[PDB]
Amino acid sequence: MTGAVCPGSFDPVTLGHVDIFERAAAQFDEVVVAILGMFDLDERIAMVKESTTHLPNLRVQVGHGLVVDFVRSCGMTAIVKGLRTGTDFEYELQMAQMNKHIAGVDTFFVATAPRYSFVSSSLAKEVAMLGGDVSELLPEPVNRRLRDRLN
Amino acid sequence: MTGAVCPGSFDPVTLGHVDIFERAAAQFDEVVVAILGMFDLDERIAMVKESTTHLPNLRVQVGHGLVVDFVRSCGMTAIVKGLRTGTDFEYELQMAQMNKHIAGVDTFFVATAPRYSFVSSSLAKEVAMLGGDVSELLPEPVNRRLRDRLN
Amino acid sequence: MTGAVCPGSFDPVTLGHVDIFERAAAQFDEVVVAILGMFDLDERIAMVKESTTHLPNLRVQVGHGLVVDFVRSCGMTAIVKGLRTGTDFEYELQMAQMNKHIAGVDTFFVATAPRYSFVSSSLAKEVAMLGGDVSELLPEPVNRRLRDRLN
Amino acid sequence: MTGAVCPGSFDPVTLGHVDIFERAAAQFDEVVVAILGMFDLDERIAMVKESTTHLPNLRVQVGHGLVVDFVRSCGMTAIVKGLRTGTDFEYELQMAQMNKHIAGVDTFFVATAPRYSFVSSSLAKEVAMLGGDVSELLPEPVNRRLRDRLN
Amino acid sequence: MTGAVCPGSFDPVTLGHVDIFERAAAQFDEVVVAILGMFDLDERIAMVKESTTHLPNLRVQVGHGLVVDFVRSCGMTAIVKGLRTGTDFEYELQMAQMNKHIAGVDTFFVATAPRYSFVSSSLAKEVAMLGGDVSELLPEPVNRRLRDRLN
Amino acid sequence: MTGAVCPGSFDPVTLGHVDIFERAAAQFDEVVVAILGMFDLDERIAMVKESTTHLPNLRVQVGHGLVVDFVRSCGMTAIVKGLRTGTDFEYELQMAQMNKHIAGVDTFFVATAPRYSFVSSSLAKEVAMLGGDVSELLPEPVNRRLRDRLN
Ligand SMILES: O=C(O)c1ccccc1C(=O)c1ccc(C(=O)O)c([N+](=O)[O-])c1
Ligand SMILES: O=C(O)c1ccccc1C(=O)c1ccc(C(=O)O)c([N+](=O)[O-])c1
Ligand SMILES: O=C(O)c1ccccc1C(=O)c1ccc(C(=O)O)c([N+](=O)[O-])c1
Ligand SMILES: O=C(O)c1ccccc1C(=O)c1ccc(C(=O)O)c([N+](=O)[O-])c1
Ligand SMILES: O=C(O)c1ccccc1C(=O)c1ccc(C(=O)O)c([N+](=O)[O-])c1
Ligand SMILES: O=C(O)c1ccccc1C(=O)c1ccc(C(=O)O)c([N+](=O)[O-])c1
Repeated sequence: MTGAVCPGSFDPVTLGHVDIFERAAAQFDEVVVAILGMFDLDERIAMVKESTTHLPNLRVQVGHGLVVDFVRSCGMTAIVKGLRTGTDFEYELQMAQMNKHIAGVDTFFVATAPRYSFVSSSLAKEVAMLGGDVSELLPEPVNRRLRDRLN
Repeated sequence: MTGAVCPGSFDPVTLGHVDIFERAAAQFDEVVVAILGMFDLDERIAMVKESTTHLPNLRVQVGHGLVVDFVRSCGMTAIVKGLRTGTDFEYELQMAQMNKHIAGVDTFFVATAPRYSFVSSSLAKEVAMLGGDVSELLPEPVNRRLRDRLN
Repeated sequence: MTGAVCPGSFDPVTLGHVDIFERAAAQFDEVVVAILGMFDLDERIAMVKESTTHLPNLRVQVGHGLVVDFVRSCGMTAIVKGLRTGTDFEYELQMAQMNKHIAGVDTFFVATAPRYSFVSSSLAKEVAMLGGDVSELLPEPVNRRLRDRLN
Repeated sequence: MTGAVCPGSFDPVTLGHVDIFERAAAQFDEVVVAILGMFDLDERIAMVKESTTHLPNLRVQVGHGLVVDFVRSCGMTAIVKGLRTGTDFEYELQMAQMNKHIAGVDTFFVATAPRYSFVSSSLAKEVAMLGGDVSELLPEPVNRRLRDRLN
Repeated sequence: MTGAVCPGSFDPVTLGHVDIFERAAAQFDEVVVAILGMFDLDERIAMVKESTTHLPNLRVQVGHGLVVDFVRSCGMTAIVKGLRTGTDFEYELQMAQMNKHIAGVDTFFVATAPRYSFVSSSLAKEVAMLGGDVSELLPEPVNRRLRDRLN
Repeated sequence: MTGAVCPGSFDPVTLGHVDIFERAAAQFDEVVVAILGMFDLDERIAMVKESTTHLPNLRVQVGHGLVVDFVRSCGMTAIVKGLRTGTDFEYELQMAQMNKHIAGVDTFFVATAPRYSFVSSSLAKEVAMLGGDVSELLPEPVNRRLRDRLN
């Protein structure tokens, strides 16, 4: 009866994201990854799906419009997202307060695992496009598609 | 089957704390407030209890030793605490990472309601001891005991 | 003989902005709101004017070029702006130091009211464009024009 | 008719503090330095007085109890203080919001001059006690008393 | 046998940048300024060169691709860059951790001199384009080219 | 001819500290660990020594008085320390600027390895005293003495 939505662009999903999914899935009856660029929509979904097969209570959905409308429509009960820094917290803070104001929807933040603290979709992509190896920071389903898109 | 522990000294509990309790209680099957100074242990418990009677799935317990041992002993599944600022986040971040490392216990943070952003037990107490009125920032059960302790 | 300039794009002005105007107007003989996008220039001015009729010592002006040149030309004596977060402070800090260096013009910062901490023109607009209700965060003169522009 | 209180322990006053006093005195009809340890009360007052003789609209007073009660009793209209960092801002933010809540008293912050950014009474004292020369960071009236107290 | 690379766009180089170069050159056998817009490549190089003639162990090079590949190719041993704020630190932190992960290359940060804390290439340019005088914040070789480009 | 001092209380030294020592030793001809409580002086030295035998150009010394006097007396050329967060940076920033002002001594900061980001002597000790296992966060020479001191 509890449910969390983990929203993001996931372009592509990273091992930091999967860590958040696993931790959300352990505390909520259901988790919905809402995908809201380098990869098109279908690629993003497949990469998330392929990376979370070990999470039976998690489902992946494409989202549109406000996250809070997605949460309330799904009958979900909260938003969960990962935080790395105090500056992450301050921007996500404003968004969470706003979401609470407009829809009554709450947001729970989880601290990133230390080993993924410096990993983001954006930085991974910029490094990859310049010839660096980020394969230890991404799930293999992403690594596969990444190599192909840069081959 | 889900359970969150909200730990703190609660000396005294504030309306910011109660806001966190209510939001935890809405997402978890059970919430345990763990009380770990101006008020003695018994006063703190009573004040928390008196302020949370509208929360049927919440219980108040005195705690001792590491929070993570309390969580695992209670068969609880997570720690929940409130955050006001980016500097709060960085100190609580270190603690959460440490707790995750030593016990595998996860921590979910919730952004304070905007109207309670500047309220803390410490600041409330210092202002109260100097003759200021913080009654709109504390539950009435606390206000009652506070007036008595300063009368 | 004292005068503060409150500069910004005010696109649109928010209740957080009006709170700053009121607090500036209480401490300075004169306040000049300098307007420096969703709404054109004329709309922005009218919205500010319509929202500050209760402030007799405040005037609204369109500005061009550096804020400090506007301040010195108006014979004003300081810049006043609102701050919500430590990350706001660091960017505005650099600007204030720069303005002090180049023109000798000082900047006074005021902490946002807690209830408007998460409100900004940008976030209000993004939420509004996606169908969310931000009417409690904006003056009615803005709400009127906003509904019209989204109707 | 405008008036600012600049409160602090001023133990001892630094050139960063005097910079704030000068900037407050330029924008307000009156400035009251409220002194609220290494130096006793009388030394602190004299050092502030001796360092601000070039500020005719500034007076120095010993304060007791809440700053906001001092402000309202003096018929003053605002608190002014200096800020160096984003972490300064977050602690002073909580205090300013609290002061606004309890007494309606507003706080204006001013960014430190870059050359005094790293100067505080505490750090100056610790360095001085260990044999370092901080004379370029303090007014001469303080330097005089400091040498004597360490001779 | 020690060597530091100081990378950046240097568009244009500022006195804050030169301060970093001087401090790097004092601790490392060799310093390589790697230039990676208002000024074209050739102008940027000349401005850096013209501003560092007093630094015999420093050389200026145009760079391409990842900074860490430049470092390893030059047989250099570290990256050095200046930091002004805690928010600078958090973004540069992520980059440094990433660079360490992908290439084993370390990054040493140096705190800006207080008098250049508010100076950046970007802010200097925006102020200059609007008619402000930033000549005390830039080397004369830059000031010369700047006046010409705005004349 | 280059030399860095890594100062601290090292009570006890952690694997985060050793990571900093190794990275300093790779860039400087010589590294001096300056030890400036749970463990007495002799224990601290031995623990540092025992944990750095793989670093031939590093020596351990007890220090007294200002770090900058130690640096200049040793004919060393810089201070090196580790940073974990933006709030670490702001406090260490003030100290570095002060040290630069009083002695001309520069400070180079290094970002902690991600896996040791949450580790500090203080937090390790508090967790250890409460029965938690921090052995993966400390060198074995420290773990040995720690077990003994808690047995
Ligand atoms: O969609 C919203 O709810 C929303 C609300 C206020 C302001 C902007 C937005 C967005 O456009 C948005 C888009 C994607 C994401 C995401 O990460 O998928 C998020 N997000 O905050 O998580 C937000
Ligand atoms: O007890 C611990 O778990 C712990 C772990 C590492 C370091 C210090 C401690 C504490 O002494 C502590 C005491 C009270 C609280 C609380 O707020 O009740 C918390 N707390 O972090 O929530 C922590
Ligand atoms: O105009 C300046 O003074 C200035 C100076 C240095 C760098 C950029 C600028 C701007 O383009 C600017 C534009 C609008 C505003 C505003 O908010 O209206 C502000 N502002 O900082 O307040 C600044
Ligand atoms: O006195 C108060 O107003 C107050 C209010 C809430 C919490 C603590 C206090 C203090 O004990 C205090 C003492 C000295 C100063 C100062 O710097 O002189 C300040 N101060 O914040 O400026 C505050
Ligand atoms: O080039 C990289 O190494 C790199 C790595 C990861 C992500 C982005 C990049 C960049 O595009 C980049 C470009 C210029 C600079 C610079 O300032 O010259 C830097 N820089 O971080 O210093 C980085
Ligand atoms: O000793 C100084 O240089 C100093 C200067 C200004 C203010 C305080 C101090 C200290 O008491 C101090 C003590 C130990 C350490 C350390 O960590 O060993 C450091 N430290 O900053 O590294 C500083």
